Amino acid sequence: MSIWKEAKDASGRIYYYNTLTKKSTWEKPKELISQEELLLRENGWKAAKTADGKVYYYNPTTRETSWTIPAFEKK
Repeated sequence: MSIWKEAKDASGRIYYYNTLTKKSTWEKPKELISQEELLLRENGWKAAKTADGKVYYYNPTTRETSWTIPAFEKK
């Protein structure tokens, strides 16, 4: 549902904070990495990165290119 969130530290450092248990972290937990991957599949999207660490998603069926996971409303 929504157990993790993205916040900025005192120096603007990006860290993922769990509000369900009020815990803090900096590395995306597998459950947070396994969901987006599961939405990708359903529509036919893939995730990859560039030489500059640029994360880009593309659809091998329509040859589409997006710089971020397309919004997937409640199916």
